Amino acid sequence: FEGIPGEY
Amino acid sequence: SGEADCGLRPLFEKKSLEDKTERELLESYI
Amino acid sequence: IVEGSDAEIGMSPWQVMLFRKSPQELLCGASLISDRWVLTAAHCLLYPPWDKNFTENDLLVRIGKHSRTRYERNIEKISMLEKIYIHPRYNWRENLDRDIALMKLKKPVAFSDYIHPVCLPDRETAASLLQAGYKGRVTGWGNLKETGQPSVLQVVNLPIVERPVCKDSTRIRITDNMFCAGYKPDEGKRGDACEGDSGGPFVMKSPFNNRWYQMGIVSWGEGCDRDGKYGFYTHVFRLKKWIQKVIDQFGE
Ligand SMILES: N=C(N)[C@H]1CC[C@H](CNC(=O)[C@@H]2C=CCn3c(=O)n(CCS(=O)(=O)c4ccc(Br)cc4)c(=O)n32)CC1
Ligand code: NA
Repeated sequence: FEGIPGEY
Repeated sequence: SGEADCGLRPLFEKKSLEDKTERELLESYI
Repeated sequence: IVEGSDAEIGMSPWQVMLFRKSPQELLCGASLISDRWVLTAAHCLLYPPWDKNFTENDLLVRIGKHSRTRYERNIEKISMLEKIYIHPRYNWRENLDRDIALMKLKKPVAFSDYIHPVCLPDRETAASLLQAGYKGRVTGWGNLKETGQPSVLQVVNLPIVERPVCKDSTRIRITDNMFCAGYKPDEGKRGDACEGDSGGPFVMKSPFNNRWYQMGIVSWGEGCDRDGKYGFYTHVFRLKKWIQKVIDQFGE
């Protein structure tokens, strides 16, 4: 699963 | 119904273009 | 999806990925019905036998996707859930009847060419289309086989089967809030939804105004694509007034 931005 | 601008696809219907298999659906609608 | 093809870019702009926070995982499919509301299957959030009971804080909604795993940088939008609402009569104890849940977003999503809401059927649309032999379309990032994973969104076009047929295909008790779709063993065409596809949309295109309508939600089936078995969906028009109640009682 590619990495999602932590802002989220 | 379920929106207002609902169900009209910016890339297809809005541009009058058809997706590759929508005709099979449309063709069953007896 | 089993025996389908990859979705065209922008083809199902109301598709939503139900994504869990940790382990970062795909939990289910879903659909955007406005800019602050998403509809899925309640089995996605609540399924006690499986110890499944997810809260607003356990997940994210990813809208605008084509790729299953990559993060679609200037294309996909990620939302946090404001509140979850399960049908009060969801029967997880026997046949999953009333399998539908609403999720209301922390803030409204902006539309784009890849993000656009599906229409909810009215009584007359439900009335002309939901007919044995008419084909609807299912989408999801789900299994490709019953027993692997696509890279991008799959689609399959399936026929609505006559009730009796549906009825004589299982030992499970079918209710008026359900419908089944799939080819018969004799038809020599196949495909179904599978695990990972739950909560996605079964949508139809109106010949009268040529708008797409969400007619069903992905719910249950025995195996994926078995000969002589059909996939069962939540009948969206029949739970239609619960839908308007919550949105009125709680949103927009
Ligand atoms: N193949 C398909 N078209 C559908 C297949 C299955 C999936 C996912 N299903 C499920 O999440 C759902 C949800 C909860 C439990 N579960 C099952 O025990 N069974 C499979 C066995 S069964 O169909 O006889 C069954 C149906 C309802 C109940 Br309640 C229990 C068991 C099933 O399908 N369900 C969606 C696509
Ligand atoms: Na089948």
